[PDB]
Amino acid sequence: RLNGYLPSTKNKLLTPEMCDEIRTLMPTRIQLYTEWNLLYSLEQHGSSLHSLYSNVAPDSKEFRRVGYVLVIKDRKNGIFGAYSNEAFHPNEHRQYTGNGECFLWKLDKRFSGYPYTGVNEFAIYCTSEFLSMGAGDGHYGLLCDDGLLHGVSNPCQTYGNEVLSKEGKKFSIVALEVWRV
Amino acid sequence: LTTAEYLAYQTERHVLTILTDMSSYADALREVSAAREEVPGRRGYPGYMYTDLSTIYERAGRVEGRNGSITQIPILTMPNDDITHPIPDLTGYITEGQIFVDRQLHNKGIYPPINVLPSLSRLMKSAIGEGMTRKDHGDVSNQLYAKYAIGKDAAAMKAVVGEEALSIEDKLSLEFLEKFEKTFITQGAYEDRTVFESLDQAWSLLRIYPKEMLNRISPKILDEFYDR
Amino acid sequence: IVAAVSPAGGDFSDPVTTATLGITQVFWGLDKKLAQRKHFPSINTSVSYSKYTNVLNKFYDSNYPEFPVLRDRMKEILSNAEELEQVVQLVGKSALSDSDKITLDVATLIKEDFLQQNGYSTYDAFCPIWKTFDMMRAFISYHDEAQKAVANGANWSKLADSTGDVKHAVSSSKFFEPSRGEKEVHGEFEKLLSTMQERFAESTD
Amino acid sequence: AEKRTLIAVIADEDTTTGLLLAGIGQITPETQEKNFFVYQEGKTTKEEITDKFNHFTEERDDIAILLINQHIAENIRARVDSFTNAFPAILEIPSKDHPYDPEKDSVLKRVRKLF
Amino acid sequence: EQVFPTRMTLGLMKTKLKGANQGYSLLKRKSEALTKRFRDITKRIDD
Repeated sequence: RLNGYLPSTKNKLLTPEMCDEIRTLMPTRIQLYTEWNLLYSLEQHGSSLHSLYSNVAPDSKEFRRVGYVLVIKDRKNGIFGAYSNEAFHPNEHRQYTGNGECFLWKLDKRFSGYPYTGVNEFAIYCTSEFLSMGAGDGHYGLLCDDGLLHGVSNPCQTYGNEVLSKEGKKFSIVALEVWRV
Repeated sequence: LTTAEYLAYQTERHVLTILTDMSSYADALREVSAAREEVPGRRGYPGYMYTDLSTIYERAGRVEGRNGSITQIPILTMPNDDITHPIPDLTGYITEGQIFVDRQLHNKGIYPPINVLPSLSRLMKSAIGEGMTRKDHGDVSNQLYAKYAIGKDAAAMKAVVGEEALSIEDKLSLEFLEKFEKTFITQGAYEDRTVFESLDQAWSLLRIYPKEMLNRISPKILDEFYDR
Repeated sequence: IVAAVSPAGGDFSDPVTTATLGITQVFWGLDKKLAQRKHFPSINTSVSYSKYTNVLNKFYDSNYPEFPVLRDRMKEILSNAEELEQVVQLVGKSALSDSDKITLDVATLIKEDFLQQNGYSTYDAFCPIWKTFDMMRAFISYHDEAQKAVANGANWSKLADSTGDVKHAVSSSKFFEPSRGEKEVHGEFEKLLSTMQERFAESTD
Repeated sequence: AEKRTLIAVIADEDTTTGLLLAGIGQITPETQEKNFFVYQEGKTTKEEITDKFNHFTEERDDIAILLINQHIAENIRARVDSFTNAFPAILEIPSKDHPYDPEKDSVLKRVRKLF
Repeated sequence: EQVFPTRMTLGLMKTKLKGANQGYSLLKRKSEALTKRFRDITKRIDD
């Protein structure tokens, strides 16, 4: 019923109350063991997408049942993100690599969520130029630039989610953290 | 030069003068003294070009009493891309620093095709500062110069030792080099930027590296501006 | 006027060449190496230049908007290939990424197919503007498709085996003699481009 | 370069028996000859050991790792260190009840120098 | 201290000098990296 962190003397990190709140929604057997690990950050790992992908090595042998959490703060302190069960890494265009159990959310001091729906499986995608979440008609549910500078979020059939960013159609990034569980 | 000097030192106007060529001036000068029977000097040029070139250049600089000023940006053209030629040698001797223009960058479509490694300005230290500009100019200049120099050799070694053997520093510098070339230097023919905007873009490029690693930058500036 | 300076031994030490360069707008230098190898058009693409590129865009956009960017991309490709070659010799082509080999082979293909041409075969005597445009599009599209395919993770060695067919196709594209339809040739080139996209897509599987 | 497909051993009786029951040394049906030899301490002459080594190295290139006990390899020390081609692997191991032998390993001997 | 071609061949020799410097530095660094990786192989094979 508690969580821990592993940062290193940087300006901004994530809060324990936020992780306790998010712990509510994710597959069982994952909420049980609770020791979160800071796999990558924007402050003390540069601002390069290639650096992000290199840092997040798909090392699933020790535990293939590991939750991957991406938390992003928009231009005006609007926090949100998504939960993924597979490590991010560019792939061949064949298929979206993703289990039909991921979800999005808009967090605040006011949690929300949008669990995956069986309508389709779209835009669980990963490539050297972008990393976007569920999509369909209209742009992707979530999007981060190759340069980690601007992003896009819109409703999608894969999640039926609302618009997450404070600047809905497009916005800019100010700080990003990634967590492994 | 005479009209510019009149304006500057009898109307107190900060004036800037350009010439756009001096090699053709050197040709016109060799032509004279051949009408006269003065034997040719080094490379066929008249020997005494030093005196007259000094006369051309050294009518510059601020003055004690008058509030006016003046500045010069002569443009040379090395014949076969060698600094050993007398004209560039003398010009460097008389003037402060130089600005280069690489052929390779121009081939790659970089505009303005300027290479910064050989460039230099000796009076920078009196140019930047507080009030006259922001406080972080002198540090970002050195940081960017050092990182560009590192990135060039990192790109050189990439082909010989693969990419994985390269340190994390090497990969970051390799990415930064390309980003810098394609965005910062690359400027549209009609894109006008203030110094503040250029500083902001330089900060954006610097944000590639982790905050700690930017050793050459003072901790104060890092704390003040690295945010966001 | 189209002057024709004559080499005076040294490449450019002679003063006549210096004076001509001081005024002449377009210059088409000479390359010793290509001449030694019977690559008859020996224009050195490292020193030659032309200052009418800036103005010709006004005519280009009216008929062919893509010449400027495509030409710049080709020149960048050639410059990158030559600079890489500068160092590859001192060591050897062993520690090279897939993109490096792609760039090297594309540069070789362009240099041996695009640039080279003999002014004696009927299909090669005169190359119209449109044909040059289409054949240029073919090469650059091929290169960018290969780069995109490898970037997303793949071994170019395996891919090259499948690509050999389309590589031969683009290498032989020049043999389409002009003066047949002047527009049917464009349709043929478009069909070739579409089939190249299809073949890469299916083989990329 | 996968012509060397087998593994030879020049070791004592018990080690060879354990090796065979595990099974790497194959009685070559193609040659009807075994590339594995059971060493008899004091009975097998050094000439026979050198002959089998020469077979496995030059003639029977079907062997990749030419294993031998450190004590046994000591008797052929000159032969052991005379052949320094890395394409065929040569590994030295302690003999029965013989502890680890650092000086008996030519590769390790060379490692200690120029270090 | 060589065969002496005196026919305005300066550029060729300067190019040779630059190539020599580049190759020297590159091979120096390659040797550094290879020795660094050689040390660990030695240690691990010993153990």
